[PDB]
Amino acid sequence: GHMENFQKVEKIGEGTYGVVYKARNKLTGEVVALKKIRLDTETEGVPSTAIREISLLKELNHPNIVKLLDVIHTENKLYLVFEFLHQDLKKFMDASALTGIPLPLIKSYLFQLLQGLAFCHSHRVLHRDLKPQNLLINTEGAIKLADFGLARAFGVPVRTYTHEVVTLWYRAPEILLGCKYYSTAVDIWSLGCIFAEMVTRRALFPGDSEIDQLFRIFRTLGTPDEVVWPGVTSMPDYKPSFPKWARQDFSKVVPPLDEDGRSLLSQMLHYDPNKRISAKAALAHPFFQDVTKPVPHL
Amino acid sequence: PKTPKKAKKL
Amino acid sequence: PKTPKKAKKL
Amino acid sequence: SNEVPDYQEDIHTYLREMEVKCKPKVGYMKRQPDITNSMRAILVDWLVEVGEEYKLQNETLHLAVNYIDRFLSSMSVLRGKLQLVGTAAMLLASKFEEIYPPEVAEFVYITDDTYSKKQVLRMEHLVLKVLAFDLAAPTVNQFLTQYFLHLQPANCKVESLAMFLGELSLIDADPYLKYLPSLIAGAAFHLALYTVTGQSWPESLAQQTGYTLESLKPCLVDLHQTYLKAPQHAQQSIREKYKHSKYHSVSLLNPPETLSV
Ligand SMILES: Nc1ncnc2c1ncn2[C@@H]1O[C@H](COP(=O)(O)OP(=O)(O)O)[C@@H](O)[C@H]1O
Ligand SMILES: [Cl-]
Ligand SMILES: [Mg+2]
Ligand SMILES: [Mg+2]
Repeated sequence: GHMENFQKVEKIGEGTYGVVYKARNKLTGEVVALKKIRLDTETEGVPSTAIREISLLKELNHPNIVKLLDVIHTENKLYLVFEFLHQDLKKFMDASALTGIPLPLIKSYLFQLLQGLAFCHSHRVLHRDLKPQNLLINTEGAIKLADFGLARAFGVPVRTYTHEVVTLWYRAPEILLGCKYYSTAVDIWSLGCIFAEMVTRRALFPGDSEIDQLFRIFRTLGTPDEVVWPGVTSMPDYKPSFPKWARQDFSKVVPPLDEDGRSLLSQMLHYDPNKRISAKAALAHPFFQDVTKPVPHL
Repeated sequence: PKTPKKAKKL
Repeated sequence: PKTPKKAKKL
Repeated sequence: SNEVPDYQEDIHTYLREMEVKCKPKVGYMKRQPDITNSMRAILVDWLVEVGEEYKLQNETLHLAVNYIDRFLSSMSVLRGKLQLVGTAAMLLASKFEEIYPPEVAEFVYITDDTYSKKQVLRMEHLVLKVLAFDLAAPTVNQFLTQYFLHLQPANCKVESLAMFLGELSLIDADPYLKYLPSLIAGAAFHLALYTVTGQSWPESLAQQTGYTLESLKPCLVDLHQTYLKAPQHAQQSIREKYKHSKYHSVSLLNPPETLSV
């Protein structure tokens, strides 16, 4: 319906860009998520983030991507109506921090995230803000990519896009080091971080500044050099004075993971964007041979 | 951290 | 980006 | 970053599917009571100059033209409002495509206060409503970009020339509205390649696109004429733009006399 046909049930989300309510259609009873966007305080019209989010979501019809159901555009207000999902992965991880997420469920979620992401990339969309709070789970075992406010249509080949992309902890090294070009690999990096986070119940690289983030990565994966990453010493923010740390053994990093899991994770956190595994290839990894769709305990 | 914002241009 | 130059009514 | 191989084919296939949906009506101008192809040409040529003033991407220009043709395909517009539609389209294309879109006040300024901020913003709303927010259109630009990958090693002069030819197609609705962006891109690429190196549309592209050099012919004949008559055309913003060394001054190159093809 319209403004008047929705009953607001509660504020369920706040973010950099949107005011989000759980609401119900008074006429059909359907429960939805309402993302409110003020054009007010807006003397520039419809925000580019909303313009990209809406236009890209309309092209992204997939089981593992949140559904945009309606757009209500008025003089002062812009409302995005989404299907409602039970909760985000962040809330689920916190509720699971004591016990842990069962490995079969971690595998199912990653498999589904890769399917959503590979769908995006195949439709020339970069997400650019993959983090647990932007991933939505339902009660039946599904997980979906949400929050396309930072998303972008990309060209082949790629152009220089926005430097300020991705929440810090999930930000890829090519971005931190200041490459002008970046691509699909930045989404894979984020997913790798999220994988490791599900397994260990902790953020993999919780930096508190750009250089702290970069060193946390170096301390874990080893300081990159021209051999593992040709060109790295030429990046705009690279400094020859960076400490040279050695790579840690992954059994020390993600103890609970078997050889296949460690293999896949290492490939998702490859330094060189050109060799970092793609969503599509990741889906073919032996790690997923036995994948099922378990229900989470909510 | 929060989602980052575009640096001001000029 | 922006490097304004001139103003025309068509 | 530099590598693009995994989703390359998927993206090309997807774009080929989008282009036959995000399509404007070939002869929609006959049904406009007050505006003509000549007015459209003047509008686009102006938008080229605007894009230069503000250092907007070529993609942004192609997108704006796409929006304009789709909007005019279903809305009657009086001549005195045509520039307002074009301004709103450029603003929207900028918001979609640019890192730094110019602000609305700046757009009002380059029309020389012909319209108010309120009008531009209200028009933005109307265009969004009429296009149903479907802004992620495929353009001649996107197809060229992919085609360029078949050039090894890369040839910057060929790329600038192809872009130049692609941009000239935007000015004249007759006859270019009747060709899909992928086909225009194909004829442009072949024509640029041929002019600069004497080589022809590659079999690898023919395979990928399904277009043989024969299927390019009709469009290629038109594009060749357009190229030959460019110095004569009433609209000159594109030639001026591509005289710059930024684009290897390709608009100063002489077209080939014949194609023998
Ligand atoms: N469809 C939805 N169903 C349930 N919760 C949602 C939905 N969309 C968003 N949320 C919640 O609202 C929060 C903000 O949503 P998001 O669209 O990511 O806003 P922002 O752009 O402000 O981050 C999310 O972290 C999520 O927890
Ligand atoms: Cl999060
Ligand atoms: Mg979010
Ligand atoms: Mg967001």
